[PDB]
Amino acid sequence: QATYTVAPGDTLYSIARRYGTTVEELMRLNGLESFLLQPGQVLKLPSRERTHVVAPGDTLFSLARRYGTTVEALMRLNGLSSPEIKVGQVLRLPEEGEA
Ligand SMILES: CC(=O)N[C@@H]1[C@@H](O)[C@H](O[C@@H]2O[C@H](CO)[C@@H](O[C@@H]3O[C@H](CO)[C@@H](O[C@@H]4O[C@H](CO)[C@@H](O[C@@H]5O[C@H](CO)[C@@H](O[C@@H]6O[C@H](CO)[C@@H](O)[C@H](O)[C@H]6NC(C)=O)[C@H](O)[C@H]5NC(C)=O)[C@H](O)[C@H]4NC(C)=O)[C@H](O)[C@H]3NC(C)=O)[C@H](O)[C@H]2NC(C)=O)[C@@H](CO)O[C@@H]1O
Ligand SMILES: CC(=O)N[C@@H]1[C@@H](O)[C@H](O[C@@H]2O[C@H](CO)[C@@H](O[C@@H]3O[C@H](CO)[C@@H](O[C@@H]4O[C@H](CO)[C@@H](O[C@@H]5O[C@H](CO)[C@@H](O[C@@H]6O[C@H](CO)[C@@H](O)[C@H](O)[C@H]6NC(C)=O)[C@H](O)[C@H]5NC(C)=O)[C@H](O)[C@H]4NC(C)=O)[C@H](O)[C@H]3NC(C)=O)[C@H](O)[C@H]2NC(C)=O)[C@@H](CO)O[C@H]1O
Repeated sequence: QATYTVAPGDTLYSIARRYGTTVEELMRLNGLESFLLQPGQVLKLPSRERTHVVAPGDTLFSLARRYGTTVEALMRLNGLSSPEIKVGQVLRLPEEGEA
């Protein structure tokens, strides 16, 4: 069970984007009803997601932001020959140490 300790200025959103998860998942996992956090608060983190099925409207930029990584990592991991992507494509996502 990975955790993250809240620092001044952190929000559920900024933490979610850094770790490649969502506000709703952080709240579900930690039983939160409020966006109010205090420095020192320990938050349980979800496991890294392993794959994403590409949907209409997705782009490598947007998926890099969603999963806390980079276009470059997503391209390398999936052997992509250009920065464009296809509906239905299954993209492998980075592990914690390589995002
Ligand atoms: C490089 C580039 O340009 N990239 C862009 C992408 O960035 C862009 O994606 C969009 O990006 C937007 C900007 O990041 C984003 O908008 C933001 O959305 C989030 C989520 O809805 C908003 O988050 C809320 O922010 C408020 C403050 O504005 C937070 O309130 C603060 O909460 C803290 C923590 O609890 C609290 O601090 C505590 O305060 C008490 C005293 O009251 C103190 O005792 C405690 O010690 C203290 N705690 C700590 C830990 O410090 C603080 O008081 C309040 N503040 C106030 C004033 O009350 C909310 O908690 C927070 N919500 C959540 C759920 O986290 C944020 O405000 C939005 N910013 C803006 C500018 O709108 C977009 O959502 C995002 N969109 C997408 C689709 O991703 C994309 C797309 O355009 O384009 C490029 O890629
Ligand atoms: C038709 C159409 O599609 N139009 C498009 C249009 O929507 C697009 O414009 C964009 O719209 C979106 C969605 O509206 C905008 O995104 C929103 O942005 C705002 C501002 O950043 C966010 O507002 C914050 O919302 C949070 C909740 O999510 C608020 O937090 C809550 O605050 C209340 C009030 O204090 C708290 O209630 C109090 O709670 C205490 C207990 O703590 C209780 O004792 C009190 O009684 C209680 N008080 C009351 C009065 O009830 C409450 O607890 C707290 N919630 C939590 C969980 O802690 C926060 O205060 C809001 N911030 C501000 C500031 O007001 C909003 O979340 C966000 N929504 C989304 C979905 O992101 C977006 O900004 C906007 N963009 C632009 C450019 O305009 C446009 C363009 O995209 O396109 C059109 O087509």
